[PDB]
Amino acid sequence: HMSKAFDLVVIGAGSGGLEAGWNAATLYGKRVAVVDVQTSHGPPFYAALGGTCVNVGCVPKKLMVTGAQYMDHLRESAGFGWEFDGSSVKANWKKLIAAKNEAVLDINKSYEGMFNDTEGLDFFLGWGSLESKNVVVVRETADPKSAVKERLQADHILLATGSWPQMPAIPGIEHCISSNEAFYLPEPPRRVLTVGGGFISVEFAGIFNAYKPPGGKVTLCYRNNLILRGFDETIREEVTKQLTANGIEIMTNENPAKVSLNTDGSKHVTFESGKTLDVDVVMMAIGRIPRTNDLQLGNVGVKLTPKGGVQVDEFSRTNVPNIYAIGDITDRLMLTPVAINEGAALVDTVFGNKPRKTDHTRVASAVFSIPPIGTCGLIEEVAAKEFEKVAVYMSSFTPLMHNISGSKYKKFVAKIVTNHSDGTVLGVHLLGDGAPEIIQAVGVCLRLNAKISDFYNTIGVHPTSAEELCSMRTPSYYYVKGEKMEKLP
Amino acid sequence: HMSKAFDLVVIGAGSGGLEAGWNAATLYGKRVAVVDVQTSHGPPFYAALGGTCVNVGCVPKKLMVTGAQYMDHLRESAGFGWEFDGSSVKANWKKLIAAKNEAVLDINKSYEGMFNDTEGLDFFLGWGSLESKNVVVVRETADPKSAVKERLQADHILLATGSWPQMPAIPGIEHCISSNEAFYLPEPPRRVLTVGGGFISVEFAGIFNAYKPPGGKVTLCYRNNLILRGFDETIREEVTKQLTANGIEIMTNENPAKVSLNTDGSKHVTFESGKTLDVDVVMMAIGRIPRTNDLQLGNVGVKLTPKGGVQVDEFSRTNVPNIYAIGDITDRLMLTPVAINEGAALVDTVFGNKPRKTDHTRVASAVFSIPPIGTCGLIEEVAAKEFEKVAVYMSSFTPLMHNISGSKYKKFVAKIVTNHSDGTVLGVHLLGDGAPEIIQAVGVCLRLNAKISDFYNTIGVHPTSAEELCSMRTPSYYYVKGEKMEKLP
Ligand SMILES: Cc1cc2nc3c(=O)[nH]c(=O)nc-3n(C[C@H](O)[C@H](O)[C@H](O)COP(=O)(O)OP(=O)(O)OC[C@H]3O[C@@H](n4cnc5c(N)ncnc54)[C@H](O)[C@@H]3O)c2cc1C
Ligand SMILES: Cc1cc2nc3c(=O)[nH]c(=O)nc-3n(C[C@H](O)[C@H](O)[C@H](O)COP(=O)(O)OP(=O)(O)OC[C@H]3O[C@@H](n4cnc5c(N)ncnc54)[C@H](O)[C@@H]3O)c2cc1C
Ligand SMILES: O=C([N][C][C]C1=[C][C]=C(F)[C]=[C]1)C1=[C][C]=C([C]N(C(=O)N2[C][C]N([C][C][C]C3=[C][C]=[C][C]=[C]3)([C]C3=[C]C(Cl)=C(Cl)[C]=[C]3)[C][C]2)C2=[C][C]=C(F)[C]=[C]2)O1
Ligand SMILES: O=C([N][C][C]C1=[C][C]=C(F)[C]=[C]1)C1=[C][C]=C([C]N(C(=O)N2[C][C]N([C][C][C]C3=[C][C]=[C][C]=[C]3)([C]C3=[C]C(Cl)=C(Cl)[C]=[C]3)[C][C]2)C2=[C][C]=C(F)[C]=[C]2)O1
Repeated sequence: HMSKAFDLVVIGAGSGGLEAGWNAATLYGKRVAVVDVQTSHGPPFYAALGGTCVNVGCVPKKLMVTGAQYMDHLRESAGFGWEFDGSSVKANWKKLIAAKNEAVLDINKSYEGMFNDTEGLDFFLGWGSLESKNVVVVRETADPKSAVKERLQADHILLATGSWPQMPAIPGIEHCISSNEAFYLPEPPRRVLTVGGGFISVEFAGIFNAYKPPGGKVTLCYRNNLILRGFDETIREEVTKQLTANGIEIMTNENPAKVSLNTDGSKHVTFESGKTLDVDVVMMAIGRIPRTNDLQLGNVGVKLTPKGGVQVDEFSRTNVPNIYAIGDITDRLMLTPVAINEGAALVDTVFGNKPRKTDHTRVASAVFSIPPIGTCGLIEEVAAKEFEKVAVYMSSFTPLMHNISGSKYKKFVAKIVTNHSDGTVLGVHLLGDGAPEIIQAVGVCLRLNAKISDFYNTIGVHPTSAEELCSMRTPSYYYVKGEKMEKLP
Repeated sequence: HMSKAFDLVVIGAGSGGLEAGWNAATLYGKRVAVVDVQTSHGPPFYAALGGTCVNVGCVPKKLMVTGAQYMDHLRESAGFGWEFDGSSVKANWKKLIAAKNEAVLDINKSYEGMFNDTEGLDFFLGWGSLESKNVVVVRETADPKSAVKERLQADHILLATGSWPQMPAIPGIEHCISSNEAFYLPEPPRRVLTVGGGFISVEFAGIFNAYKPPGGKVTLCYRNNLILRGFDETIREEVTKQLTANGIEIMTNENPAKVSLNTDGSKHVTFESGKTLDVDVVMMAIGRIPRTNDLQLGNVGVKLTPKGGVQVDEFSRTNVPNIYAIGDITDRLMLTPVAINEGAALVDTVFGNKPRKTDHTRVASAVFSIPPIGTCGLIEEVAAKEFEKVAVYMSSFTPLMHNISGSKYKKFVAKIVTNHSDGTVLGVHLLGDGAPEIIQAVGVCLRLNAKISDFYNTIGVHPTSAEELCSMRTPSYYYVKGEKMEKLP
């Protein structure tokens, strides 16, 4: 019936909080408490022990995109001489969802095990909030009036509560779902609208498109001209064509104004334009917002940015000296490995006596579109605002295997962006099979300040898509003080 | 006086020959003649315009491995909810061969077009040999007494005739085939013996295993204890295990003593051990030897190594001034990209004022086994004879998608070999889906003298197999003065 005392209390057992907690306890012998709202994935709170990534993010979406790729594989097999009864082919969504659920539960169960087993690393179930500088309260619900399960005394407090889907305030929003519900749909939708131009909308569009019943149709809508803002424009344009080529309708310059129920219970969507669409599911994927609401940060005066994130310095420190924030709650790069790196850096700094800041530049990342994106570093239009002379090396071709497969639309894109003044690689952008696998080691290259000549003097592995990166010596074009041109004056 | 005058005569229109020829003409404005024995692929001379890679190597074999992969994709799809009539599934070899033939013939025609469209680059059909220091004779056939077609006066001669399958001197060797004939088999063989432990025997075993008719069996035999000599030991053991899991019988410590014809037109193999096996096809893949016999190298005194390669210095010069050799004929690294690099280097040296030598260390390479190998730099047993303290970082697991697919045997292997005294990455060895793509940029990393800490300080792309390379911090074991031990002494 007594409070417990820790060196470190972590609110959120996800990618950042688990890295921080494990490292503090096992590398530096600190007493660590980690709080989360649920021990295993799914409703009601979706995220759980292991975080968004394990439960309703990276791990399950990747298993589901892997399942969806078999639609391409089954059709593309025919060109290589594979024969079977095409009329017999069915996509069983319930088996996919059941296989994903057992894989996720197995990870939930192993994290549970690590906590029951490790010296000075304890798990507390419930909703963590800040009572004071040195006390974390664990309550039965997000409501600050719900019953107190524990009070955790903390010399240091880490906020790592991640993010949550954003729902626009439109009439009939209650007829719409987020990515969270999409993971548990009992049946694959015949007709689905995915709202948003980001990786989550694109990734789900691919998944629904493979698993849709026979009469089915996937529509993606986006309020602006071109999906996947922040990615290379050539790649943005090519992914649009390859989604369309695979039967996904892309509605750009369109946004839902309202949703109502038809008498048959299907969703009637009215866009701002006055266009209408009937679907069985409306999935909002317009963005994710920092999960700061439930932490009662007012109790200790932890400052939020204008945009809603916990404000931090380069060492993840809030304005309250012993309170830190890492991961999606800081509203910057929303990636698992960035959250993990921030967690490991924080603990080495606070407990390890070896200060270290996370480098947020030159981070490798992927989109598991079909086919996928792999990217690291600057897109050319950003490079062009910070460097007087920028060169772009571009190779774009239908791979030979896709001339046999019949997916001629599957153009491989490889782009390298440089500072032409010294040849430093600023950015590498890939579209096509293996692009996420190719881009990891490119991340090491950029952290070692690689120049285009470091790439072109490296001997290719043949035959691969990757060898295109080691075969480009003459720019396709330049930017000179922000202006695009084929040649230097 | 028809005879014609050239700066460079290249014998062999292959990987190395065409790089050299193209660069000499388009970069250095030289007069270039290139000789090959055939304009397009296949019987009777197999190699042709484009070289071994284009016609009977890398390109057709990758397309045929892509075909073989579909056997795994169709089975694995079931775990992700794909349902279809398994009984109706058949692999059509003839359709694969015809699709490969059209892809390759398109490349042959494109190279024809390249000669026609390029100034100072001329193609001659026929058999090239050395008449004197500065004359290349082109005859109708490999016979030195056949009709002369051209006599090419040349300031510089490039030997680039590549390699040829080694056939052992055993009774009934004439009832055996090589990789050359494998590319044109009218029917997929029902029982086949691939002879050799190297990458060609392993790749073909996979190809024949996918396309074998019902009741068929692929056997691979190797004269020593463990296949794929020169690859990482862990990967050699695991690929052996994974080939066995996919139904390929691996016969180690076995070597054909003789082959005889059976009355049904099948082959009767007797091993040195006294064991016997009946097969439809015996594919010998025990090695490749330099293609030097038809060149009449005795006419000018070009020196050969004891092994049969054309002896060259670091700049690809023979003992005879103004005569060079690149690619497989030099019997060093038999990889297309290495031949291409040597060709470029040679032309830069001879006709630029840019003396360049090919670095034959830290060349990335692949085996298109199912699943595949990607490797760059030293295996631990070679590292441990050149360095006092070697650390080995090792990661080995079934990827989660293969727990769902049911191919539980598909262990991904990642190994980093370091100079432990200073953390320098010496070698990276990968077995798993994507390994050939993951390894290309690793090639670039080893030219920026990456340390293990440069890998583990790089932020991961999640979820990928590749991120394993950025997640290994602690050696699994070491070699100290050549001797393996789990701990530093
Ligand atoms: C659909 C989807 C796909 C994604 N795909 C990828 C991808 O492929 N690659 C990638 O790198 N990233 C991906 N992401 C992003 C990645 O999931 C996040 O960047 C990462 O999980 C954030 O880690 P974190 O530690 O900040 O928070 P999280 O991992 O979100 O963990 C926060 C935890 O805190 C808990 N929590 C919240 N409030 C409280 C409270 N008051 N008390 C206690 N516990 C609380 C939550 O239950 C959760 O478990 C994806 C995200 C989504 C939604
Ligand atoms: C089955 C197989 C698979 C392979 N897979 C790969 C792989 O995946 N990756 C890789 O990097 N390497 C691979 N290789 C090796 C690769 O093909 C060679 O290393 C490369 O082609 C060698 O280039 P080269 O310029 O030395 O000769 P080649 O490309 O062989 O060119 C030699 C040319 O000379 C011609 N010729 C020969 N004698 C004469 C003469 N007297 N006069 C005129 N012309 C002549 C031939 O017709 C031929 O076109 C593979 C090899 C084989 C056999
Ligand atoms: O498919 C693919 N990819 C993937 C991989 C592979 C391959 C093959 C196979 F079978 C499978 C798979 C492809 C297709 C194509 C290609 C290439 N390319 C490209 O752009 N590239 C370029 C080239 N390279 C470099 C240079 C060299 C030279 C130049 C001139 C003359 C002669 C020579 C080469 C190469 C080649 C090849 Cl094939 C590869 Cl793969 C790589 C590399 C670069 C490239 C191209 C494009 C387009 C066209 F139309 C053509 C072509 O790709
Ligand atoms: O499947 C796969 N692969 C491929 C990719 C993928 C994923 C997912 C999906 F869905 C699909 C696909 C896998 C499985 C598993 C793995 C890994 N691992 C390994 O062994 N590793 C280790 C871990 N990691 C690293 C480290 C970190 C940590 C530690 C401790 C605590 C905490 C943390 C993990 C990670 C990392 C990173 Cl970088 C990120 Cl970003 C995330 C995560 C890894 C390695 C493991 C194994 C086994 C088990 F059971 C589990 C796991 O894999």
